[PDB]
Amino acid sequence: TKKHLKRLYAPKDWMLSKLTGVFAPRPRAGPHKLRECMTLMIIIRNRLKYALNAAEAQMILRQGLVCVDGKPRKDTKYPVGFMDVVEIPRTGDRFRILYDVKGRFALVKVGEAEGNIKLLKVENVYTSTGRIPVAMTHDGHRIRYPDPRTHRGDTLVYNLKEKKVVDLIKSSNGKVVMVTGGANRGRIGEIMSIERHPGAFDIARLKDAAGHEFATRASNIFVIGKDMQSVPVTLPKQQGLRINVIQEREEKLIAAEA
Amino acid sequence: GVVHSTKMKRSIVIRRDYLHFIRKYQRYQKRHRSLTVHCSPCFDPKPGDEVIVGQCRPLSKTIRYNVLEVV
Amino acid sequence: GIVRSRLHKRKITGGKTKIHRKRMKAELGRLPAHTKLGARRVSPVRARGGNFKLRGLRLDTGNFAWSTEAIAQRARILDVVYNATSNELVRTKTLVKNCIVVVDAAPFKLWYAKHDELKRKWMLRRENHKIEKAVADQLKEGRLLARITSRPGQTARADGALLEGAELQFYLKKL
RNA sequence: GAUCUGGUUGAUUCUGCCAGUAGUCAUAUGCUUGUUUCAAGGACUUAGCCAUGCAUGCCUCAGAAUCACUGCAUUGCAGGAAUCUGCGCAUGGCUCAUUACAUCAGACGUAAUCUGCCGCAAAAAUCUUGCGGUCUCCGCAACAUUGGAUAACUUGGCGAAACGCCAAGCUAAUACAUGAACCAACCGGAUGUUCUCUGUUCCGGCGGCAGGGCAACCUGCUGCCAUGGGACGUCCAGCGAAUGAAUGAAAGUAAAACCAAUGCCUUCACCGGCAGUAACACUCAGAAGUGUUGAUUCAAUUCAUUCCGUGCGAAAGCCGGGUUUUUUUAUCCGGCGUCUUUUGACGAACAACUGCCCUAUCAGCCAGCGAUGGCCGUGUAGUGGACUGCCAUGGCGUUGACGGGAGCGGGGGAUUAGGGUUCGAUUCCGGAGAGGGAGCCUGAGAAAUAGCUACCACUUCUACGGAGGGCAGCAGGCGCGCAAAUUGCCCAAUGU
RNA sequence: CAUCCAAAAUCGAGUAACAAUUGGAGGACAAGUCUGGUGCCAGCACCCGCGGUAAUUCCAGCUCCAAAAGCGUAUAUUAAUGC
RNA sequence: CCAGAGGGCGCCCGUGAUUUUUUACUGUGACUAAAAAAGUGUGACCAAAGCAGUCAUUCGACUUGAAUUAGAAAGCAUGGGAU
Repeated sequence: TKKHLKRLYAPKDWMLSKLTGVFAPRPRAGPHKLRECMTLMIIIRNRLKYALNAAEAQMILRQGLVCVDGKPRKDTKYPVGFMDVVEIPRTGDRFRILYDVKGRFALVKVGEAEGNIKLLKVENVYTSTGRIPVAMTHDGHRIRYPDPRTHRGDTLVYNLKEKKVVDLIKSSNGKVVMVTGGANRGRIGEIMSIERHPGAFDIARLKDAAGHEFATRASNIFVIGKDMQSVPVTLPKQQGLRINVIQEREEKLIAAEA
Repeated sequence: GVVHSTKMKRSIVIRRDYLHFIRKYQRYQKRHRSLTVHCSPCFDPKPGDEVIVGQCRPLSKTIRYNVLEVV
Repeated sequence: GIVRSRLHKRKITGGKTKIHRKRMKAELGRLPAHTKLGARRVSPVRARGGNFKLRGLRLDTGNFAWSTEAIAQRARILDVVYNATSNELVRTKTLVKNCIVVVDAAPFKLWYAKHDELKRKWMLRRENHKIEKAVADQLKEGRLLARITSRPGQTARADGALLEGAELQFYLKKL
């Protein structure tokens, strides 16, 4: 049992300093893990800057003014992972968090339609009392599951005010993917060949726009859509392309003139 | 690994051999380990035969593997 | 302080290990339950999940099952006869899993009657069936040899099965 | 910045040590000092001994208010102490004494397991209450007017002291103990000497009677059944748990006749042939013929037996808001809270593929008292010589066992052309410990010491009858040593 | 710490007494063939060595050299070490 | 809703080697917390540091920035065919 987290045992992706206290908030058990997530008070304070310090944060949160997934959240700390939607009425802002190139969390801004749309992977599929089929994901169960039954590793489309499930998408060649984990995340690609190694980690081989193809595992893959015109959701300014270190550097120089 | 001794009842004894590297000298060195594994009465492999085995939950004090396949 | 570890034991090399630690509640034995014949007594304890278990003491009553007829019905354990762990356990009339004991027989005898409109069923069921001669002699006489297949120190009940040809001859020849 | 110099002779060329020289968050010790930024600091010897003070508590619109308590109002409203209740104190801090298939790091596993708070998702069991009569048991209704206790407080007190204690009298609940019909479904079992479609149906069976009846059987008489389905009645059925059966797809030849059925054509026909053809006795003409994994004695399903406190309430709960017109509705709407089941991640426990100082003036080490393995058990959350009984004779080692010495492990630091040598008590990560040993309670989690019990060592108060203590938490002492700070200020920041 | 000594309106260096030290000067190793005192004594010296009346080394003056708000001394360890 | 007939591909299973073959090595990828180290950018008045911050005469714009690498042995995938 551990109730304390510290600044040097916390991820780099939150971008907290070495200095300025020796403690960081430990998010609770929730829809997502401790080693990837962004906790509430970290978002509000250190990003959107509607809080300057700890007291400020809870003086927002505890009044029910912040809502991930349509449910108001009183708690100071509570994790928010990949592919969630944060809606704070008072401003008129809406976020859909995501990863972006350089492996680091990013924030999109979305309108009406996509403030009710989400996506969910499938981790496992199992059977419960009365022969009722069940799925399990990151965030939550939810029950049965047609849209038409099928299989693990596939990706659904979930609506949050009520279920209207548009279809789903599967893991098959020529489709499109965004990545998590593995120091390869914040990219986007196609799906070429998937190697299967029994009893052992399963290795995928991918591609992306204008070549520079690559590879990862298969539990770091999260499907997005059939094609890159077929996407249900919006994406950052970068389209999941890494470009070379030298290219980047050079460009930053040339444009700095102002 | 290979086989070293057929003794006991259903419990055979494996030897392994493999190398090691010391960075300073830049030369290699030989070492062995040994393991005490389970052998089904289905097989009856002889000393010096190769074998392939598998991981398992503890079946005895030392014994943590069980034979799959003989060569 | 009863412990379950390899710490107090020797190495494979005949050496002896040195500790640097006390002992935990993670490792934990508790003293054996010895479950005899007599009126039901129970001695509930608590485990490491907050889940009780029921240490049984003295069980005279049972539940026993045919294979092949796919039923189970009650009965009363009468005497203990054979145990293969020790002859100690026999003489004390204690009960452990895979112990061989004796039962009332009555509910089985009863039920096998039934193996109006009913009058047709008693033909159809009795067709395509025989009962062992091994089993027969016993069942008639009013006592049977049965085997408890439950662990009756950690559930506080005895349940069992019943012995047909193969198993049965292996036991009888001991006696 | 891949470098050198002085000293053996009367003088010379070598070999080889001694001495010089530069760093070191690497410590001490003298001399010396004007500004400013930054920062380690009783670890080395003693994990030795400690005076005093502080170091963990928590209330909102939302669990219990008759302070003999306060304000305002004059029979109400708002504050409301310390008490019951719920949650937490197993985290954080501090210290390296023990400790080499030990710990630990990299990479893996749990299909061998437990898991409070948190996320998401479920839930169709139960003869209860009021009225009237009474025969114990009924008739008549329907939104459950449940039950018994205990603190604070008062009354007597006891004691030298004590985070010591007693008798009596009062009253609460989201404490504790009970208990909910119809409303309210789908699906399956076992059955009646129930009656009615019926046997179209005999050869056998079940019998039912008399004569001989020893009820062996022979004879005569007689009823029903020998493919079936419709209605009516009775007992059982939920979640979770135990035991025994069954299910948990298949994937290696090709055309006719035989009888038992039985379907469809077809005919006046229950006449004699195969064109059509998911399944199947109506009501439901598709209301699962199809779980995941590399792998399952797993998930889940069906049937038979069972469950007794050691499991299962709609808290018999709380608060708002709109209404309504009487403030004051079974009027609607919302926010909280909790029992049970299921599985994620916050964790815990267990297992080991590879690797690491010195020593042979340590060469044999392991079974009476488990050493290696086997079989049935026992125990535990679970796997296992973890342990009992019984049976075998194995296991390890000169590619350094066993024993001893030094030592908490790692990320890393110093020095450096390169190869290396050396250090790591100490900010982060893992482990262990709280004077020395052991044992235990509570709890989801502890062998917890600002928890308990006992002994040993040390020690305090006493009216001698007894009652206590544990700084390797922060300050501050004492002792020790070559050597290390204030008996400050504050929750503003960073967290719990 | 930073800013300022009036925006109408607010101080102050001359021996700049508001005054740097700690180890050295035969060799190794940058720097005195200077002047007194001592006379194998007292002491210095990591090493080689100096001192017996002209002591380049001791004890002190004066001058000079190295580093500088720092500079010596011991102990341990690394480099120097292809010891 | 162009039929019959062999072809060809993608999943799944079963049967077949006279003995099927493998590692060290090396190329390219998988996997792997910070602090520290290496390194890109930036006039904290330089600096040791730190991840900041710079413009705009306006109720904000940079769709701000916080790159990138290293990490013995062992483990994992896929190429090479010399020793």
